[PDB]
Amino acid sequence: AFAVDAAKAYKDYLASGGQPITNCVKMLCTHTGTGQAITVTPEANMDQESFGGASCCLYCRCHIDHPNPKGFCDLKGKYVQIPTTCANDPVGFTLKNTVCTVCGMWKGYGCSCDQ
Amino acid sequence: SSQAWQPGVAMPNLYKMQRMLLEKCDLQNYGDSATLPKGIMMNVAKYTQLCQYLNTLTLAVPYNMRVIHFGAGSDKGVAPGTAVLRQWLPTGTLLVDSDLNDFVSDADSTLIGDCATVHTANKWDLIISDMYDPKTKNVTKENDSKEGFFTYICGFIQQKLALGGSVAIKITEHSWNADLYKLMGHFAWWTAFVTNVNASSSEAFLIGCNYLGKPREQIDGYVMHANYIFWRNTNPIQLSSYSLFDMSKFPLKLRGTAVMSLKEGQINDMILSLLSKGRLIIRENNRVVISSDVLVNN
Ligand SMILES: Nc1ncnc2c1ncn2[C@@H]1O[C@H](CSCc2cccc(C(=O)O)c2)[C@@H](O)[C@H]1O
Ligand SMILES: [Zn+2]
Ligand SMILES: [Zn+2]
Repeated sequence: AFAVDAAKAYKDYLASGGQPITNCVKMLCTHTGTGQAITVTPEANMDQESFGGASCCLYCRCHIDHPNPKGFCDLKGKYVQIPTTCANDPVGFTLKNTVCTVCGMWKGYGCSCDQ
Repeated sequence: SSQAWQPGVAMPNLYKMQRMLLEKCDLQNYGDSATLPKGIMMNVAKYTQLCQYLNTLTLAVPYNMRVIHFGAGSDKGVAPGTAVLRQWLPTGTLLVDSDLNDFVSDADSTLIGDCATVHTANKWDLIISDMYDPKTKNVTKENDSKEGFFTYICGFIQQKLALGGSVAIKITEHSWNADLYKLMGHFAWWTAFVTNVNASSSEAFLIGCNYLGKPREQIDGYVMHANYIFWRNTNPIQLSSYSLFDMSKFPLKLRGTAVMSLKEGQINDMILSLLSKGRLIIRENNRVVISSDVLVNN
């Protein structure tokens, strides 16, 4: 029944005032992209930065198993768009947020499916 | 220096034709730094400019292109250069990377260990290497041709680079190999390319463009490295990040370059001419299979 809960540990570390995981790989791009959350090439819009996906994945970066049967990672090999105001902590952002499954934007950071 | 808006500077052909003696590299702009865009790492900027320059060459770009990237790890435990290569290469390109030390990567597959342990069943369309041993920067001893991973790279090119394929292999004043320069004469064209963001360093990428599998030109690698240092010593390059701000035409154009299997007897002058223009890749098109040798002991 025991499982390490790294997501909870990082969130609690952040809340206690710890400095976010660094050296996430920020890409050069046009910043005229679709703004969707996780894409095959950088798609940052004017309000986002694009990062190499593996470098923003808590499980990749901490060398721990991914939390699903398959152990699959949906960031590695892709690019993740982070709102520029949140780009100081890309790992925390991806952990704490959800991608809208119909439009592909971050819920609350681009998804307008509910207005 | 209208060069400041380029991604970097390639060694001019006349410098390749000299017969200079090797001297110490003394760069006028040593210790100067380019101002990188906010939050961008040097290695992202450097690989972006390398790829921008490769966009100007006659690279063969087949469907299911195969690219291998040596020296892809960082002391940060991530792979910025691999992330730029994956951004640059057409979607669906198979990208493998490798480093002595463990790291987290966006490549399709990653091998950890000395490059000499790496073996592949298949041939490759493009080989990128950033391998570098800082112990070579010993200004107090003679600067002779280095072996180590350069010996592996020379063999890997000769055995596992598809005809028509290309390479970009990092060198410095002290990290270089004479046989690798000689191998540049086995491509349709070659150069030493200096990125504008890192122009204060004796680093360059030795680029072989369209592999022919035989000497087109006989190059003395000791002379050619001396020629390279002479060029760098007499041509200060203005540090520049300008090209990083225009990424609208960054992605490598998927050219759908033909891939053919051909045995050594069928590579005629007409085939060699297609290879030389970036219009043909010669290799099998089976599955990509790789491995790392593990030494077992106690
Ligand atoms: N024989 C090999 N087999 C596989 N991998 C190899 C091999 N030799 C080197 N490497 C790998 O290539 C990269 C070379 S950089 C080292 C460096 C020097 C100065 C400054 C910096 C910096 O950036 O601060 C970095 C490293 O990752 C290194 O492990
Ligand atoms: Zn991951
Ligand atoms: Zn939505």
